[PDB]
Amino acid sequence: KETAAAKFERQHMDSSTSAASSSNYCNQMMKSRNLTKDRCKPVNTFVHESLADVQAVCSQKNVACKNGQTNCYQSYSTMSITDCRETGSSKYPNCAYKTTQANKHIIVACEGNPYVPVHFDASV
Ligand SMILES: [Cl-]
Ligand SMILES: [Cl-]
Ligand SMILES: [Cl-]
Repeated sequence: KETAAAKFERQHMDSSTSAASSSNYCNQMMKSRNLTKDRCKPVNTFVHESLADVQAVCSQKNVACKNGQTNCYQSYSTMSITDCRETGSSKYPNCAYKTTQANKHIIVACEGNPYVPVHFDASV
């Protein structure tokens, strides 16, 4: 039901904050974006830039995706991001996440018309 583009926005966009300020940021966002519903999503990255800046990456540096596909693009500049990763003590449904704030380049897979981000590959 959800389109691939809408799923990318829901799972990775957080333009309301400029950076994760507390170590509780991941637990609250993974829950409110509904990523801990049927299970604890193990890893998830949130980008704190406007949707227009993230969408613009689809017209930046064309690179290979880890999967070998070639519709991945690397942002020319670094972006504010938050890495959310389950801790060794996380147990559905008591999902526990480690919050790691950083500033790096993002790599995303783009598709469609319009040509927008549909998958978050990695950050460098
Ligand atoms: Cl859409
Ligand atoms: Cl939802
Ligand atoms: Cl991710």
